[PDB]
Amino acid sequence: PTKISILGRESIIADFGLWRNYVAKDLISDCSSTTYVLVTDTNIGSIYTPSFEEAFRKRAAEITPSPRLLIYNRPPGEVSKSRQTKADIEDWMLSQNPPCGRDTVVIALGGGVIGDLTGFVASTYMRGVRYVQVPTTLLAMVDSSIGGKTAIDTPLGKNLIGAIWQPTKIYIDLEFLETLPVREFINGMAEVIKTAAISSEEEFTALEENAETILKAVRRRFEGTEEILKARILASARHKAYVVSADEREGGLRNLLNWGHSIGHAIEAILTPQILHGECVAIGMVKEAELARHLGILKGVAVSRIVKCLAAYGLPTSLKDARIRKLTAGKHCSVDQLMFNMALDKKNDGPKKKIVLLSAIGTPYETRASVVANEDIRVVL
Amino acid sequence: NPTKISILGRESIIADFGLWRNYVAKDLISDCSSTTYVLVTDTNIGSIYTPSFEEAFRKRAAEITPSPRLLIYNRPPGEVSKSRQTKADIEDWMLSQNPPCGRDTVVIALGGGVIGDLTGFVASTYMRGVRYVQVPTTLLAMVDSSIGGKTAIDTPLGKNLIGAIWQPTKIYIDLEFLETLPVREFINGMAEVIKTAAISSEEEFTALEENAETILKAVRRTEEILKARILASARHKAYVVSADEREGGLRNLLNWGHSIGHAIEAILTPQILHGECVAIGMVKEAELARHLGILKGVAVSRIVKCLAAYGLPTSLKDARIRKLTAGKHCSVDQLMFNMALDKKNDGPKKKIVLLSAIGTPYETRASVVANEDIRVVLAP
Ligand SMILES: NC(=O)c1ccc[n+]([C@@H]2O[C@H](COP(=O)([O-])OP(=O)(O)OC[C@H]3O[C@@H](n4cnc5c(N)ncnc54)[C@H](O)[C@@H]3O)[C@@H](O)[C@H]2O)c1
Ligand SMILES: NC(=O)c1ccc[n+]([C@@H]2O[C@H](COP(=O)([O-])OP(=O)(O)OC[C@H]3O[C@@H](n4cnc5c(N)ncnc54)[C@H](O)[C@@H]3O)[C@@H](O)[C@H]2O)c1
Ligand SMILES: O=C(O)[C@]1(O)C[C@H](CP(=O)(O)O)[C@@H](O)[C@H](O)C1
Ligand SMILES: O=C(O)[C@]1(O)C[C@H](CP(=O)(O)O)[C@@H](O)[C@H](O)C1
Ligand SMILES: [Cl-]
Ligand SMILES: [Zn+2]
Ligand SMILES: [Zn+2]
Repeated sequence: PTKISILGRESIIADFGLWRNYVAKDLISDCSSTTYVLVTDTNIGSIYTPSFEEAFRKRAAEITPSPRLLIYNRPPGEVSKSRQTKADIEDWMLSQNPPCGRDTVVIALGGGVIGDLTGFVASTYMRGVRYVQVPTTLLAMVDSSIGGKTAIDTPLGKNLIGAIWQPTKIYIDLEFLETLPVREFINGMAEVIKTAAISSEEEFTALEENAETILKAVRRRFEGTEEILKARILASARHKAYVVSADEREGGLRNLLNWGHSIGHAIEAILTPQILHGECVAIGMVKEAELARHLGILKGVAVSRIVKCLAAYGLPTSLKDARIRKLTAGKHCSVDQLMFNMALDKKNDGPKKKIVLLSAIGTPYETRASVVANEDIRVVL
Repeated sequence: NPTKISILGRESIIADFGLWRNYVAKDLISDCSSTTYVLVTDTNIGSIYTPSFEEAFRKRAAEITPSPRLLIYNRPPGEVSKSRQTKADIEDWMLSQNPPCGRDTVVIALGGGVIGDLTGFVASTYMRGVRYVQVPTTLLAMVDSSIGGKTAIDTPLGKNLIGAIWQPTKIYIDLEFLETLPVREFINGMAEVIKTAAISSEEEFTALEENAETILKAVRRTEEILKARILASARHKAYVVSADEREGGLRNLLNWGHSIGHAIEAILTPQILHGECVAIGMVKEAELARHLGILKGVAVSRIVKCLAAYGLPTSLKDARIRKLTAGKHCSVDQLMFNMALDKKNDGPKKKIVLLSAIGTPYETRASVVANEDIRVVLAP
């Protein structure tokens, strides 16, 4: 299995088949506990927990007293990133017989909705317990399972309450992608694309060249696209791990991972749950690249490559994309609404709105988000 | 200059009579620079103490550009506020400001431990964490709760089950707040002082026995004697926290009395206070160490008497407790059920702090005790 260090810990392990062959034993040996709590959603639990339940019994066969594996199946989708579902999980763990205690090892089996919600549960449970990430979506493998950011949403916006809590293990198993719906694979590509745009022209170029091939494999899995798939995923995870190790708590550099997200999160607060995170970030990347162009920092040629590359992977580049309009029931994303939502962006320095600006594909303007005047933002909205 | 105490490698603790009137505002402006200061307090305290500070704040921020804002939130007093709803209500109020409070916010916890625990916990998860400072206004908060970063809320099942370790940037201890503290609350805080001495200093325990009469006379109507008992408790906790911040062993000692105590408190709150429940928990956990042959009977008597000399309850049968909880009783089964939720437990193994003598723990961590042994000291 491939390993990636983050924050001085060898916590990322990647290999096809980890969930079938490695995770249970590795939990029993490196995350020794009497109590394991597996959190997942109802779309994937019945597909993927049966095998693990069996792997667990076998791995725990010579441990005495016998440890227990307890399972919580949450509703799928963004609506589960809420105060209520966080409380519900907590209440159920506390209600176990005996209750789940400080030795508990929590296992986030799912995409970024389950990872963000479960990692936040683990961060405050009795003041904190160990957890691991088992990313099952492309988005989670390339971005959300890595780095420790956890959160829930409130009615005002995205991820406003949460905590930075690092997982003890991050198991990346590409076999999960075999059952991942087409729209979700495409949704995840927005974060892959973003990560390349903030770090490498060559990696961005590889993504452009690979689009047709990958998309055909996705809509037809991946036997014939296996090496390119692995390389684009590893390039995203490794860059993210670099940035986080240098700036875990976002005093500067980690701002860069939020490219596309100042306008993207402002759109998402309105368009969720009908439109996905990556879809919202794609429109946010286009607008924020348009803003950099407006400010003279980014070349028009660069804005066109960003637009085309997102479109080549099937992502939306406009709030008026017809696939978006078929799903949103006439929702409005007016300029005033979007500005109000951007005042809740966590990167803001007091009332100064801070947005990531690119100076070229692969190169950020600054090693942090920049302050941008409200009037300039209003132009691209 | 005020007295400073180091904790976790920084001189975060600052103590002097009058700090709130003369030092805090300026110190926050220079050392916790921000555009937005959010003060959280309870309605008993706010109207007394915030007006002076509002003025001090404006004064201190006069040369600052742009001028910073001070926003205040007054919560209902008492344990009822350490809840999921009240945490969400403060968070919603912060996010609803114009403009919203952001990551630069400096939160000020002006109050006893209820306000400290709640406010600290809000700070720890707000936008994934903002700076905060503690301004302890009760004796309990000056000698124990404002120090060390443990924050939390309760749930209907028990005490402090959800929370976080989040250290304050400053801890300002101003004895002037004790001028208005109700007698019952002063006595409540003395349980944590007595506990702190019993787990680590027979000298301090002796000083508390010797000064009880004088301290209580003053409460019910010595400054150097009081200041010394407060400073001894705080320094002992700062050493423990600096050494074992996340409670891998040594910090368990600060929970002496609390395995049984928090089990009682889950039943008797909000009518009976934390210190009051911990006082009974100290007696029962001492009896338990006696039962296990670890603690001598004479030491148990000495603990009971010291608690009573300060006016704390030493049994569930205490007449005053019975008067405030008419209709509420603590069963052995309910206590045992509640102890299963204790955060020090290792899986199902209950862990309790055992003392081998006044001033000396059996070991420098909580010890596993069989369920059938714990049950024998739980009756009234
Ligand atoms: N913490 C971070 O650093 C971070 C980074 C990026 C995005 N995010 C968050 O990520 C969330 C989006 O995550 P997501 O896109 O993974 O959503 P998700 O977890 O809801 O998963 C997407 C969908 O796919 C289903 N699914 C998941 N794995 C599957 C599999 N292997 N086979 C079949 N179906 C499967 C799910 O049930 C769900 O319907 C947002 O809430 C966003 O804010 C967080
Ligand atoms: N985090 C920790 O390390 C820690 C340590 C010990 C106890 N605790 C927690 O502390 C809490 C108890 O705190 P507390 O006893 O300070 O309670 P509290 O904050 O409710 O204050 C006690 C009462 O005195 C009032 N008051 C406070 N200061 C006053 C003043 N100067 N003048 C007049 N009235 C004043 C308050 O309104 C309240 O009615 C419990 O919830 C307990 O679990 C936490
Ligand atoms: O710092 C990160 O890990 C992120 O910037 C974190 C954001 C969530 P945040 O803006 O709430 O921190 C995530 O959506 C993004 O893809 C990567
Ligand atoms: O470690 C501490 O600071 C304490 O043990 C923390 C407890 C609360 P906890 O048992 O919820 O950690 C507090 O009541 C006690 O007086 C001191
Ligand atoms: Cl919370
Ligand atoms: Zn994102
Ligand atoms: Zn206590």
